[PDB]
Amino acid sequence: FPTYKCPETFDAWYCLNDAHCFAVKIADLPVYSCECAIGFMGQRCEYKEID
Amino acid sequence: HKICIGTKSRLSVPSNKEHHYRNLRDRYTNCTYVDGNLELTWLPNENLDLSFLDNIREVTGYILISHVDVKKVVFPKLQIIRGRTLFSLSVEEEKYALFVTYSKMYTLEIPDLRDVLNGQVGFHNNYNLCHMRTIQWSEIVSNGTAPERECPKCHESCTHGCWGEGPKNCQKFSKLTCSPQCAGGRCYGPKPRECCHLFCAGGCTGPTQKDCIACKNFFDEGVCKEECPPMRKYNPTTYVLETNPEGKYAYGATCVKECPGHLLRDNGACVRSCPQDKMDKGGECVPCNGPCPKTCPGVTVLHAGNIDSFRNCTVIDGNIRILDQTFSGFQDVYANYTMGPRYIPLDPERLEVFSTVKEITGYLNIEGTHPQFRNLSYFRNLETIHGRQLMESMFAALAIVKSSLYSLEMRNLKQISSGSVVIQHNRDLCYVSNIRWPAIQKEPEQKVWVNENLRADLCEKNGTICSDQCNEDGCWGAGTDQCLNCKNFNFNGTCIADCGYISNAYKFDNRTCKICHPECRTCNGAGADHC
Amino acid sequence: HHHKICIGTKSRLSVPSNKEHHYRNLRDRYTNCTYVDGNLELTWLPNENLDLSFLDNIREVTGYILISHVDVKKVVFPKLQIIRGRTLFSLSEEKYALFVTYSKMYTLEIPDLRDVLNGQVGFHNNYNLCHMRTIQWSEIVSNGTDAYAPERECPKCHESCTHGCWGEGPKNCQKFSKLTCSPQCAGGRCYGPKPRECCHLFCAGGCTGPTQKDCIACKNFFDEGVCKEECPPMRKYNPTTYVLETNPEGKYAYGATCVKECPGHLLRDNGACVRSCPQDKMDKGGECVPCNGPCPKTCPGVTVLHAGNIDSFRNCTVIDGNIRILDQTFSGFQDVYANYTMGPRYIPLDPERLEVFSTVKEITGYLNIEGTHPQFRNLSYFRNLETIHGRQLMESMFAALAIVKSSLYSLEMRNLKQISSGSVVIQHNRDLCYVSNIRWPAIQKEPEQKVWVNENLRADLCEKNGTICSDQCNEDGCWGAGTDQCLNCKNFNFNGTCIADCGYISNAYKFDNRTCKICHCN
Repeated sequence: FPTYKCPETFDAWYCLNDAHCFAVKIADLPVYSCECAIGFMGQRCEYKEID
Repeated sequence: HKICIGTKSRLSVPSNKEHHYRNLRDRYTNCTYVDGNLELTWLPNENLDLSFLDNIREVTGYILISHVDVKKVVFPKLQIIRGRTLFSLSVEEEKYALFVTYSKMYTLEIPDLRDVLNGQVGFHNNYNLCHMRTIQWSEIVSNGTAPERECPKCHESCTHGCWGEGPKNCQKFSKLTCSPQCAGGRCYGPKPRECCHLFCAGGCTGPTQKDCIACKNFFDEGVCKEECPPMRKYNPTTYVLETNPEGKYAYGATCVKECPGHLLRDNGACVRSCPQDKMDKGGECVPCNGPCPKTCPGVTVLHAGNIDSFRNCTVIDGNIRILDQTFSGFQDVYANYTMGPRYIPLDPERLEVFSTVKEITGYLNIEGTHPQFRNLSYFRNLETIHGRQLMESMFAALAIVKSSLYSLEMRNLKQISSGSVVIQHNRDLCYVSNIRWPAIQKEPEQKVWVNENLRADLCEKNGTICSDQCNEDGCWGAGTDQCLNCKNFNFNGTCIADCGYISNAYKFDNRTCKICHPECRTCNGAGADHC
Repeated sequence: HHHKICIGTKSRLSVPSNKEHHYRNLRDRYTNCTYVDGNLELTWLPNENLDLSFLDNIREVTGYILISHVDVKKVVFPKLQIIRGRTLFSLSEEKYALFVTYSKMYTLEIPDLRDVLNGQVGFHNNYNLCHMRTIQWSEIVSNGTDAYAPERECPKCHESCTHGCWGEGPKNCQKFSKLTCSPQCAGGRCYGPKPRECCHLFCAGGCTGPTQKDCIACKNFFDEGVCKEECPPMRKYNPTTYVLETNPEGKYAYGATCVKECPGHLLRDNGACVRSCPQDKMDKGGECVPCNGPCPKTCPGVTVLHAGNIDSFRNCTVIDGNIRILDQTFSGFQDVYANYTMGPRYIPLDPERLEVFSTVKEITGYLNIEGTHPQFRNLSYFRNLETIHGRQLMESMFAALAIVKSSLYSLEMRNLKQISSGSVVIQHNRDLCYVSNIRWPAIQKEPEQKVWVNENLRADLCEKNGTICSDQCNEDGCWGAGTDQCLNCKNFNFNGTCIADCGYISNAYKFDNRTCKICHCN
């Protein structure tokens, strides 16, 4: 399930709160999404998880 | 008939996928009707149970299925997808009510699915998936292959295509199937004049409005209506609006006789907020005589970029969320997913802007962490949180989660109109467990969660425990003003043991002292000569 | 739009003194009309020479059709297809959408009348009338009902004709959107005899295809050709955000019609189109609006002014209705009830009592004055009247202001800045003066509005007689002799009056060449 590095600008600045950026191409389009750090969720990992 | 709230994180996931699975199971099991988008992503291991899907009947937003490798995905009871929120890959391009991609299931069985009300259907780059090419999506969508593995014929049983192997699995038709006299609707037999009322959604069992499966717009009295019974009903014969004794307020897909009361009433509707022509009056969304009080829209996250807007606001329409990134500062992203402008870190001293604030129509959410973000005295003049819009599945009007706060300090907060209090995992926060929140909340049905804050004993030893001058109701901080309710006497919003302590105080009530008229030093009473 | 909208008439079975004026009236009212909002009544046309081509473009009538005492050999509605019968005609108990009495016409031709949505058809005493018995009204009359002999021998219905005819020839064959139909679409109307060939349940009296988009006319609501249960709301409530959003696709409801803009005679109020504003609401720019502060007072109009109802206008700022001032008004007049039964007679009143209208600023209907009394001169009683909206007009010449055979020496209503949507008719006032010299378009809102000013006192005799406009005042005219009475001033206007130069009236600062103002100058 192949995943690639984001453009520098996205890699550095897209994901917040110590998340990691990953990129997929779907239908020849780059989709930049993120792997959230423990306790965060949201698209840019911006929201704190509630128990 | 349980509700559940859909997520909206798209292809993003928790690092821990087992956690992720358990997150979905929690959210969706026993769910009938999902409000929002249901995103079923990153089940990378076959043999995950997937039972939570079993009860879902309606999804208001889009359904997105991505990176799921369970062999067979079944939505046993899903019949309609409203697609009121749609999924996109770039701002230009199709918006999807259903999109499955990069996924390893052998079959996606959504039998019994009748209607996708808005948005398109998409499948991209997912092998082993079958029978989707055999499905007529023209039948399911209003307007808008090469699987490499075998691919079992549909059962002999059924005339068109199928969702999967069963005779249970062939696609049925309620729409394309019936007479042309039914344009705009589904239809319950194939004869012309066997069609269902244009008011409902996803089929119907007969011609009348009591008869469809779901209500397209409003459900009232067990009958679908397109519009709630009007307060003023028009008469076409004599050209006049009459007053309607049968009139009812529109309250999100139901018609109610009186509004919830934490809501406003626009002409025919229970509303969250007045539109630009009009303004709040007691209850009603009345029009502005002359000027319209300028107002302050809530912000999605509070940051150094938007803080200025809140200067001099008495009422915040919307909500206030101060999150970690508020203090740390962050880059913004435009809706194109091009990087926008960077935001300098916010300094808690700048939150003073809210001191003018008296009411919050949405919810207050404080999760931000910072060495100097100690109290919440910026909101010292805030007196009510309306809770017209709540936060998370907890349904919180006031959520304080993992903030750096030590005390609340919100002296004037008298009311939370609707929704719950949730205050958890604030490590040196005090007072919060001794605050009798019910006092503050408008209705006893409203709930409170207070857990994992600085332990009560540990506050006591520090002596951050609240005046003697206040009752069992608790308090927002240590000081005499802080107390929610004075124990004995109240003088100038200060809690005092006995009026006599202050010479300039005279005993106005049984629970009050007022200051003595400039004129004289010590009064018996409340006068210019009286003293 | 709507193509051409007419207003129907309420005056029913009432005989007219002058047959030519009456024909002229009907011709004026109905020509080029496609949709009659009201009742269409053809009464007392006795001349067989009369030309009835004003009926030529009528396609729909919202109320009833009354045809009585019509004597022309053939009466033909070439394009009428629907009678709504929202209001029905019945005598002093059965209720009619179509009622035809005491007429001598040989043939009544409504070749394309597909549907009568409400009320019953009725014929009575039409001795030459023919073919009506060959109709089979059960098809035409919604509800699915049978409805109501000639002196002559009656022409064989055309051979083309499957069942019945409205007259001679094949174009007069009766069409059967309803009875022809396959049982398979019971409770509707098919465009063909086969079982799949029927019509949308919204369709009224026919259609071209199965969709609600192919309806001829509709039972429910007709929005720019399509048919819908309801008209797109102006404000639509959002279930997700709980907010009553404004609707870009919104239209107003005019009857069973759906319009972007509301017709002139109606006010828009809450996405509907009403003739009157509510109690808590103010008329403003054709829209009911909330009135800032308390609402201004209003009283209803009266069909004829007299002692009984004159007091009712005390302190009125707006008159919602019409005002007719008749010889009867002064004379006091013998009342009557519809039954034709005599009513009470009201002591007469004198003109001085007309000072009630002093507070009046607007009349929503028309102002009519045909009263005569030796002391009834000037119309200064209406000296504070500003505007006459022609929301309803008089039956002849579409008159918003009609002063006819009155005993007036002058108008004297300054502040009358606007008659919107009417025509002005001032004729045969023996001693009325000034009216000839007022240029009425100055007061009128649209150049298309007409003025008729004929038969008053000679303008030459008024010169000799002395009574003319002040030497201040442009060519627009004046309402009377005075210095305040002027429509517009040349030479500078100050207060309610006009002076030449702000040098006069001791102090006045000239903050315009055309205006001066008072000092506690420059």
